[PDB]
Amino acid sequence: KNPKSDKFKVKRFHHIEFWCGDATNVARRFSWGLGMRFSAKSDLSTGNMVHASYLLTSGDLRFLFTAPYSPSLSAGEIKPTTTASIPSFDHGSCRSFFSSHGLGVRAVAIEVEDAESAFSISVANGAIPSSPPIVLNEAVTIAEVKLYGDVVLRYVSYKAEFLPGFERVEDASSFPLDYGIRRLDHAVGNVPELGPALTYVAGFTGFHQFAEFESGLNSAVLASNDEMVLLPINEPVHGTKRKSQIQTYLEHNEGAGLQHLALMSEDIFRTLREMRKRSSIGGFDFMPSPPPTYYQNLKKRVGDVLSDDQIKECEELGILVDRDDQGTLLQIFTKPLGDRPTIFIEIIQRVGCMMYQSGGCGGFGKGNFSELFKSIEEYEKT
Amino acid sequence: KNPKSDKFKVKRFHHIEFWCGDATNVARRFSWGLGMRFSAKSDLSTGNMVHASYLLTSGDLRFLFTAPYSPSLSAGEIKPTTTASIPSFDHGSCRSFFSSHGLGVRAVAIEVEDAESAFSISVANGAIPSSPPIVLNEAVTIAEVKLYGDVVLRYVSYKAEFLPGFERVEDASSFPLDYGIRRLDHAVGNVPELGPALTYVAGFTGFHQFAEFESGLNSAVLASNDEMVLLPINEPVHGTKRKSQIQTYLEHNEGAGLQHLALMSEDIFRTLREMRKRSSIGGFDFMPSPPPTYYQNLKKRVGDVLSDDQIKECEELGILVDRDDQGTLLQIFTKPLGDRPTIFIEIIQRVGCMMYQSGGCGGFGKGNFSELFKSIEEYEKT
Ligand SMILES: Cn1c(=O)n(-c2ccccc2)c(=O)c2cc(C(=O)C3=C(O)CCCC3=O)ccc21
Ligand SMILES: Cn1c(=O)n(-c2ccccc2)c(=O)c2cc(C(=O)C3=C(O)CCCC3=O)ccc21
Ligand SMILES: [Co+2]
Ligand SMILES: [Co+2]
Repeated sequence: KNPKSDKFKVKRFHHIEFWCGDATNVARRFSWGLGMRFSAKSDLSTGNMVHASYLLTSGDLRFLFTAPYSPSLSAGEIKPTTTASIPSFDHGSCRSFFSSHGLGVRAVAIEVEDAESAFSISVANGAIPSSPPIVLNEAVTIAEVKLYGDVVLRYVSYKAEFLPGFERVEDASSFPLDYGIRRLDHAVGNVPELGPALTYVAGFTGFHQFAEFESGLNSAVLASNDEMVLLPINEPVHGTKRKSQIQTYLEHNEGAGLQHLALMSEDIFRTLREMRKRSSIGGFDFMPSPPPTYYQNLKKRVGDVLSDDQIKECEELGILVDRDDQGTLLQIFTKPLGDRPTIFIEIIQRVGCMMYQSGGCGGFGKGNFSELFKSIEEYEKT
Repeated sequence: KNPKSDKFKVKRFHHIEFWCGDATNVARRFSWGLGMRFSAKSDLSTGNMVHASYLLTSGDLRFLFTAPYSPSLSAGEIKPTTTASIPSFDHGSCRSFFSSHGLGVRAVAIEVEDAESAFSISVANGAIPSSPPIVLNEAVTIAEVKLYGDVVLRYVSYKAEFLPGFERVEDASSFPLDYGIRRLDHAVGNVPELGPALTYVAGFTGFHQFAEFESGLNSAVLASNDEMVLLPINEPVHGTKRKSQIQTYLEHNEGAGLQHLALMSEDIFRTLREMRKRSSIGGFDFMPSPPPTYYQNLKKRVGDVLSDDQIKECEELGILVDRDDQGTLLQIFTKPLGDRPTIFIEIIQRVGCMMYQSGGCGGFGKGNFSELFKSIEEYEKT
């Protein structure tokens, strides 16, 4: 069931913004680890005396990395005279965010038809305002409302080059890395209480619940009209044998925040080969692979979707496979991206649901909790 | 002239500690960019609820990267019951340092015979105490005094495995990168006033002035008895045609601090080839190369030390060459390591002064200021 109840016209995920202590080092690490190209900058060299912001791109995926300069560089400025290219930025907010949460996502940005209208309608429907609509160079409008914790939902709308005041990165400094990642599939929040979080976000967006089919969590997925903007949310389940990963997140993050970003690959086997080659030379690490019993049991579940060779390719890369009633999901999870056991990345590829591919084809892999446990127990038996 | 006036027995540079917002991302970037191996850790996985610390090594060079966790993880602790492996660490100090200065060196650590004695003698001779001597697992003693700005001089002494409480990094997560860097040659501070800075540091160490032969700076070099611990200091020269790079540093750093680390390579040509291959894929960028007039003029100055081919290798890597009356210096400078125009790295290799090689052989390249300007002007002519 999809009532298509969006209260304003939503297009696609636009970008994800990380708030960092040093944007340069995080961006260079992410670029190498994920195969993303440096494509735009806003920093001292572009006249921005407030913040350093570096944009990485892979296909349609946009990762922005921002850190504050010394406030003394911009002490003479006022908001009317700011040199910040993202006028919602605040030194105190950014330092407080990073000192409280460590490295993490500050903004989940979606493109809309009219960011001023989206902001107005959202706030009229219960959204907590974060930054009012601001028109940049009469070309782009940005506005922000609170999503959960200190994460904001950022609306961006264009009249007709990432943002004004950003400069394209010289091709010498712009190496064309590409490991196959193409777009953001979903962005997942961890909260202490799922019910109130869903009521709040569904309240001001009109996003609807995307239906699913002792893991430590309850979850639900909010979706836009065409189900291309997907915002799952988790809460912990307490009193379990193994401590809930959601609760550990909430403790180390100092509360609610963004838990994982799922990045769609046009060839998850190539992406994982390339990322795994770089794990120990500056890139990202992956969770430990499931036991071979998991891939032995892969035949009876998806033996009609993947050949035995393609199943062999999954086992040597540690890829997980799940299936709903409409499609098949290939997925794998990185270890946490930074010092704290908080944010991580998921790499995914979806098989099926062609009409273009419909959003969420194959689900989100919730079945892989049970299959993992079953495999683990029956691998010990063997 | 070397009066050998050290007030306590100093051995060698031991390590450099960076205070970071996220130690993981900075360390992974530096590892790939410089060819340093992950060799030790102290973090949540080792029981440290206070800070994450990751050690990179290349030869005898030791880079430590540290960032604070949420203070809430260790709220029950007191200094007697701390789980921090570096007991001088302070959450508030670290967040204040990083919010004030951005990514940079907090500690220049030297090995001494007796860190408690070095601390006592230093403070008795005017050193401002930072962290008193603390004996770790009855095996290592660390103490800290102020050096300049918020940078500390850290004394470490061993009775007879980096520090207690650190664990060796599993060889799977430990890729044996090596681009030829072997040790720290010198560590350079920027201050507003050179005179008082030298008087202070020479006052409590007994280090002596290491003699040199409109660049925007005045400088001097303090040295230990065998001139293997080398601590240059710069001050700006104001009212110049081009703004002093020292003054720009002081402005963007919010005051005095560590300006550059010079890393000795056992083969600067291999090091630069390897680092330059990685500049645009996560590594470090280098300052723009001198014009070919510079390398044309290289024959008449060092044509007796380097062949024409080895001079050719210098021009294609952008390496600078200088000479004193005892040896020859090969050097090159990176662009700043992080967001701010503050800290950078120098790669060096020294030729001559064999007896082992004596410290500072060839000087520090101060002659390369004039040679660069001369080359620049006479390249425009050609
Ligand atoms: C098997 N499995 C898993 O093991 N971990 C895991 C990772 C690192 C450390 C420990 C556990 C996951 O996080 C994980 C996450 C998902 C997931 O993406 C997801 C959604 O997107 C939204 C609906 C709720 C949901 O479940 C699926 C399977 C997962
Ligand atoms: C030619 N040259 C240079 O161009 N820069 C530069 C770098 C980036 C941006 C602009 C200028 C330098 O920093 C630089 C530094 C040194 C140096 O190391 C040094 C010492 O170690 C101690 C004594 C004082 C001193 O000079 C030598 C030559 C240098
Ligand atoms: Co997911
Ligand atoms: Co130097």
